[PDB]
Amino acid sequence: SKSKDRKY
Amino acid sequence: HGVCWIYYPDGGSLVGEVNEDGEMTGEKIAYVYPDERTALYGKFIDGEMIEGKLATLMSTEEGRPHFELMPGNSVYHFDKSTSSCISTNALLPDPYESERVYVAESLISSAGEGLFSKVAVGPNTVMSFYNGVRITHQEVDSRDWALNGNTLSLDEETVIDVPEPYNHVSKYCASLGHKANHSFTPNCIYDMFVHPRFGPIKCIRTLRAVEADEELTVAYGYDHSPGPEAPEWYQVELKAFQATQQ
Ligand SMILES: Nc1ncnc2c1ncn2[C@@H]1O[C@H](CSCC[C@H](N)C(=O)O)[C@@H](O)[C@H]1O
Repeated sequence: SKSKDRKY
Repeated sequence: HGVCWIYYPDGGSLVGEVNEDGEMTGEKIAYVYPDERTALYGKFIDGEMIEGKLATLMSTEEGRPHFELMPGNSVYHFDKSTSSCISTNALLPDPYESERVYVAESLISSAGEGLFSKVAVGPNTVMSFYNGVRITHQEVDSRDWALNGNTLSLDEETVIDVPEPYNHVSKYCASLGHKANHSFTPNCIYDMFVHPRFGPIKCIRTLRAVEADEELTVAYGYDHSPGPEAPEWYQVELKAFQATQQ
């Protein structure tokens, strides 16, 4: 979660 | 013998006469970038670039691409990053990206450098690549936000990072996607990309027409309701964006 563009 | 083209979803392709087993192996195989014009031509083995020389696709006749090699001795090879090695040639730029973007002072206040378009392009145009070292979500999530300015989720197992001192172009300019600043009203998105030198990465792709010298921006897409898991500047920025929404 401390990164860009994840697929939550 | 006829020729085969094999396209990736991002629009790049491998093209050449395949061997007995339908493999892209030989001395006259090419990777062709999404502009359908810029190419890396030469020796490939089962689709992996061993020695690609920069070329231009001048025409196609009966499906067969006809190339002209660019002057110079620009050669490239498959060179996927590891956890600790960003590139074997950190200062060797990507020749497709070099014609499309440049780095300058951002127009966003206090945002440092930004990524700008060199030329006017249409929607859906791949502009830049986001290569980096490949580390785990555990390492990244378990560490402070000050170390996580350039982290990009690649998939459920991998995060791409451009850690200091590779965040400065005098040290690393092989790809420049990490230079694009955030916007809640962006003109680009991140998209999956299979690059012949970097391997599976992400790229910056326009979502609309963009003008020459326009700043490229993307939505960083941090989780807003895990307040937001994000750095301070973004949270402060998110307030404002939400403000404009009524
Ligand atoms: N909309 C925005 N407002 C303020 N700072 C931003 C921003 N988008 C990106 N940044 C800055 O850029 C970092 C991500 S890397 C983007 C390139 C960076 N500006 C550079 O000069 O190398 C963030 O940590 C933040 O410092």
